[PDB]
Amino acid sequence: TNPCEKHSCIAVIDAGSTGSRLHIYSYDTDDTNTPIHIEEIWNKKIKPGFASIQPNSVTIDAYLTMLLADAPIHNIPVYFYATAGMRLLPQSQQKKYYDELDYWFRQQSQWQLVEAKTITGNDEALFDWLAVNYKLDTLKSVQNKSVGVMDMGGASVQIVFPMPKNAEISKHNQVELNIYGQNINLYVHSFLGLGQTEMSHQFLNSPSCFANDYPLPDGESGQGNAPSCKEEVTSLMNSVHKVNQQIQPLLALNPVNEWYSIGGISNLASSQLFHFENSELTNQSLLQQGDNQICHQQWDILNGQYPDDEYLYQYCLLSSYYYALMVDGYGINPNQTIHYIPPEQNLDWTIGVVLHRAL
Amino acid sequence: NPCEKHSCIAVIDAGSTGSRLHIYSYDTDDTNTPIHIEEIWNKKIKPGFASIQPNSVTIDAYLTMLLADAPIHNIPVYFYATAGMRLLPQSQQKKYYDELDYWFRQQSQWQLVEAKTITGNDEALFDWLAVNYKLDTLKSVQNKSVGVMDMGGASVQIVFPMPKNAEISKHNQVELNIYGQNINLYVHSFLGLGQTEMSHQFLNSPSCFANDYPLPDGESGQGNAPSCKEEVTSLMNSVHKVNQQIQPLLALNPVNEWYSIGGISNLASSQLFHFENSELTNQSLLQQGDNQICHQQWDILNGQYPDDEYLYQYCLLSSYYYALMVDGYGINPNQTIHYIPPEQNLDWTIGVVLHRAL
Ligand SMILES: [Cl-]
Ligand SMILES: [Cl-]
Ligand SMILES: [Cl-]
Ligand SMILES: [Mg+2]
Ligand SMILES: [Mg+2]
Repeated sequence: TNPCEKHSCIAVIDAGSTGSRLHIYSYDTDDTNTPIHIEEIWNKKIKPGFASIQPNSVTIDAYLTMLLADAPIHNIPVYFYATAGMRLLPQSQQKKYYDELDYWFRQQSQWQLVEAKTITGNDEALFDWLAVNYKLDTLKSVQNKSVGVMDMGGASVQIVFPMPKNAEISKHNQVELNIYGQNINLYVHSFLGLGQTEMSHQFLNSPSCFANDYPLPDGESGQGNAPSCKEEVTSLMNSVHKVNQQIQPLLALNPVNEWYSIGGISNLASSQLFHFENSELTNQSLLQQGDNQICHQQWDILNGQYPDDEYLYQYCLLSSYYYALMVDGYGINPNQTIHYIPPEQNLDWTIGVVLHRAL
Repeated sequence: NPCEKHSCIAVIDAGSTGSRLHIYSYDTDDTNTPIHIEEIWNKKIKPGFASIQPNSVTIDAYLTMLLADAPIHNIPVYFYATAGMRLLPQSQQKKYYDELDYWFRQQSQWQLVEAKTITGNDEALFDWLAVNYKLDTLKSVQNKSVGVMDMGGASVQIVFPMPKNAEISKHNQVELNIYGQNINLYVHSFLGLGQTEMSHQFLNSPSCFANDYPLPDGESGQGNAPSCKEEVTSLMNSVHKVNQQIQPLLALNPVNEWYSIGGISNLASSQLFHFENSELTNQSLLQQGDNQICHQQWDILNGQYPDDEYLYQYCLLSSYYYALMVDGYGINPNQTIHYIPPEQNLDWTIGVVLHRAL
């Protein structure tokens, strides 16, 4: 069966810093031609990030072929939206990637490329909030509670929550959204350089951030201590980026009732070393588990016991960093529940694109 | 044929932004130490080795592009990677080396001696040996202290003479004997403070770009070098504690002449900046970047200078170099800093030719 013969279908590609994810969505539309019944009918993910690969024909051909070739439906519109990995590069370097990608799409006849472009972290934050609230079924009716969303990426992190329009705040950080006949005002912010890969490049020689005896590039040995690593990461959040100064006053005035996180935190929280129930965690418990299970354990033993976790060596650092970002940066209480979407649900911001081309 | 009358060696600098193959001819003095070191071949390729996908196809293409057209084979080769590879865990670096080893064991003209990631402290030692070799200061005991700075894409090094002592970590002190003389150096490298890695923390800072430059988040540049420098100094000092680590040692071991290599040579040599005698001061560098890039209208300035791919970054880079050298290292903003002309192709690889004989 091809659902796309009976329902509208589009393909959306999340071209993230650490990899690209193709989704094919089928949907119907209600009275205003707004999508409903959105279903993912195909998903494929590849590594590494599109902005990391050499921008020549042969490399981009291998990459796009790997991403698209085995898709069961090809004669549909395609949106290719890159996020913070491409935002790291100047517009001149990005142009080479889009020229090669445009050329590739023109060498074949099935996929109809609608747009290929780098979106801003503010657009990425709006799509993050739309994607999670569509899954929560909170978009069709006016809500009593405030839902905030966090997306933990490899190069940037987003935070987005309801906030009335404020003339003192940049226009770029505020979005007025009309969807399903309701009007929604959002604060959006993205912090470029505070994603997990970029942040980690500032702490690779910090012994407190690695399991005991992990080999640091300077020849010293890891000596893990999550509260100590967390204080180091907080200097990058607040002394450098001023996360606390920008976010805490706004959340004080516009409290969030439920927090949902997507991105890398879902993967860490779901791993064998951590234990959380009901797809929810607290920062207090995340930091204590990371400290006890990873930071204070012997690297050779951990490495041999978890040979499939390719991110294991960063788990002490990540536990520390997520705490630094959420508690010290955003001002979230260490005991506050944070929901995370299970990784097997393949939920990224791309559902937001399905919804908001129509609004 | 230069190698029929001289010893010859190939050294590859596999840096964060690309790899540079050098082939050197040399003679040796009475202790078999190199002298008369002459570059007889140079080839540079981009991007950095640690940035490419680690499969046998991609690595063969990369090594082929680097080595194929070399005029001389049948010589020892050192493949030394620096901070780009230091960004990767050993398990991922192992994939690169395993493939690279395969490639060399296959062919019969290059003689691979070693392929490894060198520490930042070793890179700093080689930085110091290469510059002093070129200055002709190694033959005899110097009356003066020469310090060297290497400004890379992912790490920066600093290295200067310091007498042996019980106080400082042995990990950052190096002793060598060369041309019959005993030299003791302090060495340090700061990973993540190279220009590429540093810049990823400030791309949405309007103070760090020309007026109306389009920032990735949709806001506009509004350049102000002093402000941009203050932002970069928080990463130098509040995060890395550069000042606390470096300034007490330089106070105790003052440097008479500073030489710099790496990205600063390319910036200072560009058409936007004006320096005489291949030397700059930090205050002049900051003033020039502020006037000639930070406070300019981006589209107009880009149209005036079409030939410079790095132009958009010059407000940030002038601010960053001042933050690192003045706020981090404690160098006086009016102190002369020599930079080696880029055309000279001086990286730390001459240090390897010298050090492997000691
Ligand atoms: Cl290092
Ligand atoms: Cl590649
Ligand atoms: Cl952004
Ligand atoms: Mg993402
Ligand atoms: Mg270098």
